[PDB]
Amino acid sequence: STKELTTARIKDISKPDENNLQQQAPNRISPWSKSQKPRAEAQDNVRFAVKDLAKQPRPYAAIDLIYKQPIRYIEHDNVAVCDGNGGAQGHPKVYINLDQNKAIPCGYCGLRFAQAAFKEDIES
Amino acid sequence: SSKFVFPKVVKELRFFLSQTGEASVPLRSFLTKTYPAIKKANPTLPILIREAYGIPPSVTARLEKGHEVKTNLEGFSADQIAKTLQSIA
Amino acid sequence: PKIKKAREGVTEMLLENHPLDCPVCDQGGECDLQEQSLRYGSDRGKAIGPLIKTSMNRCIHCTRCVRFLNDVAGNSELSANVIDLCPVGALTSKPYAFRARPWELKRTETIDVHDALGSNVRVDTRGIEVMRVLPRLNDEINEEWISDKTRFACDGLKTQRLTKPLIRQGNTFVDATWEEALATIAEGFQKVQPKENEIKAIVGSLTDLESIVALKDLVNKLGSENVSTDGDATTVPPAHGADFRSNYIFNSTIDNIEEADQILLVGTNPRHEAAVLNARIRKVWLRSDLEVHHVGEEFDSTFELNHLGSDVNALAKALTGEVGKKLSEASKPLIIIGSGVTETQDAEAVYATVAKFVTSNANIVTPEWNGFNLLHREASRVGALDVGFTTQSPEVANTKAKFIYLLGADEIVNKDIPKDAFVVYQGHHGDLGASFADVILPGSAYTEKTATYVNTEGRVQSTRAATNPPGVAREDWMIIRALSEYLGATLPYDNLYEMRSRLADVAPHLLRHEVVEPVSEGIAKVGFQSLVKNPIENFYFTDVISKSSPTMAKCV
Amino acid sequence: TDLAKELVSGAPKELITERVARIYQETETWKIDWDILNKGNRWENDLMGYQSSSDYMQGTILKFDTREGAIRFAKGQGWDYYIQEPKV
Amino acid sequence: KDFPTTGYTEVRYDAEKRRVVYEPLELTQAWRNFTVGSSVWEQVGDGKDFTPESFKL
Amino acid sequence: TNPTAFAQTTRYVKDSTEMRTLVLNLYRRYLRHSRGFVNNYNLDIPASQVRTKIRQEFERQRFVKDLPLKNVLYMKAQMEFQELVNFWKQQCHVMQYFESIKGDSFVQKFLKGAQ
Ligand code: SF4
Ligand code: SF4
Ligand SMILES: [K+]
Ligand SMILES: [Zn+2]
Repeated sequence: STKELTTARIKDISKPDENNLQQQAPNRISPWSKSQKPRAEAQDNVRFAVKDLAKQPRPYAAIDLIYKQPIRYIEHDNVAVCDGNGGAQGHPKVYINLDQNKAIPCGYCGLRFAQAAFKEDIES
Repeated sequence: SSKFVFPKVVKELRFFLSQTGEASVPLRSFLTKTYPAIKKANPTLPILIREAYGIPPSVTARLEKGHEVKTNLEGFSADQIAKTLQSIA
Repeated sequence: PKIKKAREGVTEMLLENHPLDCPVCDQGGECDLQEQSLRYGSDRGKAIGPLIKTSMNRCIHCTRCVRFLNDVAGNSELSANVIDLCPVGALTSKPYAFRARPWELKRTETIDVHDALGSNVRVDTRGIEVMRVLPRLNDEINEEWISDKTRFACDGLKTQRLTKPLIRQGNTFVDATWEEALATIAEGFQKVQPKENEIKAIVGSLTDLESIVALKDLVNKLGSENVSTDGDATTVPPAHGADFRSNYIFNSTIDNIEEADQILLVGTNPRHEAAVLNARIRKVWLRSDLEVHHVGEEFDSTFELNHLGSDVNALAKALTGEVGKKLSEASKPLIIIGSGVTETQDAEAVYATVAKFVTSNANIVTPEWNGFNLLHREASRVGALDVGFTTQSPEVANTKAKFIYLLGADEIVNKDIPKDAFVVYQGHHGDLGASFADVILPGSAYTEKTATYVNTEGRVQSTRAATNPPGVAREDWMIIRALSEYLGATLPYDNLYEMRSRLADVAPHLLRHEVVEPVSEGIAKVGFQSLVKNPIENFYFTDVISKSSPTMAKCV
Repeated sequence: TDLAKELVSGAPKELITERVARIYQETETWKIDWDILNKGNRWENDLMGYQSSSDYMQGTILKFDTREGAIRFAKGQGWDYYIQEPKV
Repeated sequence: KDFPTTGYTEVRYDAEKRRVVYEPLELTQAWRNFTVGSSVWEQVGDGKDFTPESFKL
Repeated sequence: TNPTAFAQTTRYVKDSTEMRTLVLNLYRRYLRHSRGFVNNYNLDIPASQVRTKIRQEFERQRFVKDLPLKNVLYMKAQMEFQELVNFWKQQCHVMQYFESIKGDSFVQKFLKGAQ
């Protein structure tokens, strides 16, 4: 509605639609970066006059497929090891210190972790 | 005194000389001692002094309507400087 | 040989628990761990602020993030220097994070304009955007330190920019060409027909000297003399006066502070007025027998002072008591007058009181030392005084001018701008000074221009261009000559060299780049004969770029 | 130095007059590069955001060895230039 | 070394002239210079001598 | 190996006077082929026009002084003669050679963008 489409936000107040061709992505309306040019603005160009908007490339936004994934938990330890969760075809191994009391994402995958005790506190 | 209070044409006075060397010996003397006389009597006439390293003495004043006439004072005495500045107006 | 194992030993030890974060490191391309684990090593095998993106996971320690804090800086105006000191990416800058890589950035050597020090800095750009500013070494002025204000106001040039001419039609500016803008000024110029004192010109803190000189010629050919900066000097002519250079310059310069004994703070907050020099005093204050006395509004400092009080009458008993006796005893005494003096009601009392103590002794002024100095805070005041761009009559400052042409001027709230006057603002931001305007002419950011600036020590430092001006903006002075043809007051300057040619007639020091022409001991004493509350509210709202900077919005 | 070698280098007329070359020192050797153009040095392409340019000397840097060697070259080609003395 | 890598002019076809004409250089994307992040340290030293002893003082 | 038509050995001439006579003959050689350049390249300008442009070319740079730089200017001008007479340059290059080309006040340059 000419307000969120051209503004960057953490989430979307409205429920997105897969069939709206003015959204930034099928699964998200507002862009996920301050410098990212809104899709509604870009499609208002000379070269989209006769080109069909339906067939244009609209990959699903990354910043949503991660937040659907439930947060991983660690039991009786304060170091989280993540190396892509795929074997030797992943990101370099990183160790995540769990001293802080919230969900700390991985360096590359974006996966979030926790401890055994703070499982009830972080989920709040 | 005499002709020290310059007329209303004189709206900017610039004094350029060398800090070191011997060429700017006389120009320093004239401005060092005679400065207070014009200054108090000509309250709205700026007295600009911009020093340099070895450049010859040079004094040029700005008239009305943004006009200046270049004047040189290289090698004069300590009293003939006043004479040269009298002739501007 | 045997020695090489030492490099292969320390290198192996450091890379033991180190994270494998090189692709995701903010400064992964220039850390002195990689470049020193290659040449010398083997081959096989919380948060502290909204400014420093701390990650101690990447530390190698050495406590250089600790040793510097308790030595130089000591809620710290200089804590951002820790970013440039830690070699590894343990402490990286937050505003710049994840935005650029060192192998791509183009570097230019230029100067700061936020304060009157004009410290040498290095700017790392990317095309038509400035990414980060880093300090470039200069022992004469700064020596590797720049305050958080300078290096975190970079993004202030990416918003609020004036990119087009603007014209007022009602109460809202509209987008209008340069042809109409240069005519709407001249069209309305003769509608009101200003008289000799009905034309006013105000020069801002960030206005360069080429515009300052070139504006006078345009002003003079239209017959006006209501020209000065956007200060609040109660005395209409400057109390020090633009007559002699020594009246308003750091005759000692910065490289003559570490060899001082007694320092006088004439109503100033050096922590908030010059951060680079504030630590310089703190560095001396640690090992030396330095004695500094506070005369002015009370404040909080990294170091204690020989505090006296808060009033002017505190200084009356200073130069005659033991406070001024040590000034006589000092082989190289220091007197510093801040930019907050001329603003005060008793500014005239300041110069007569002190210069009487500088015309009395002889050890203060030696063939190698000058005990009296000024500490201004703007980068255009000294340039104004060295060119005589100031008025010399209270009557002229009282005129209800019909045509006020602003040139970078912002602090004009206490300036009585008549409501009916014709106000034209030329600048590079939309801020306080912009609202008052009628026809706006976009200028240039200091990085986008070759502007010759003069610092508070009298040093003439220019700038090398980094990026083109945004939108259709032009150079600062080029508008004035362009505006000259539209008023019949055309200036004979047709290229930037000729603008420097005009500076030759102004003074000989203006054409000496990085060269300071001092005041001779045989004349500076004559300039002494002429004489015979902290000025800053918000540290992060001082100049135009800081106010419009999204980063400083995290400093409040 | 006295030779008008610009008639044999084939360089365009604009290099002799309208361009300025800086002789700087980044820590043991000196370099020459041309100062940026007033306008048209870098404009954002409206298609894909490419950093377009009309300056053909933007990518050129000459690595020299000694200061006087660089000055000899600049005078030989008839180039306008200025020298930036590094800070000690 | 002073000759720019992109040259001074490039050609195109101008329909009105009905011929292929030279024109001043224009780049939609300028040649990005990545030498700025070069090595600031020393890489290689003197090395090990191999001069045959018959060709020494 | 057999050198091509209108070839000369590249020689470092060590006389001021000999270079003067070499150039003078060369200028006549261009004028002798004035008719050919029109017919070979199908130029739109008549024979007198080419001679006028050739004269504008030769008049332009007659005041050079350095003999070491005299030979270089004579060497390359020989190549221009050899390329043109042997009909080596394409038609378009000659047409554009003669088709190349007062300034404007500061206000005019300030408004549009100058340089
Ligand atoms: S500091 Fe250097 S070695 Fe350590 S993770 Fe960052 S780039 Fe890699
Ligand atoms: S300065 Fe950097 S390397 Fe040194 S102790 Fe601090 S974080 Fe570790
Ligand atoms: K670092
Ligand atoms: Zn991971």
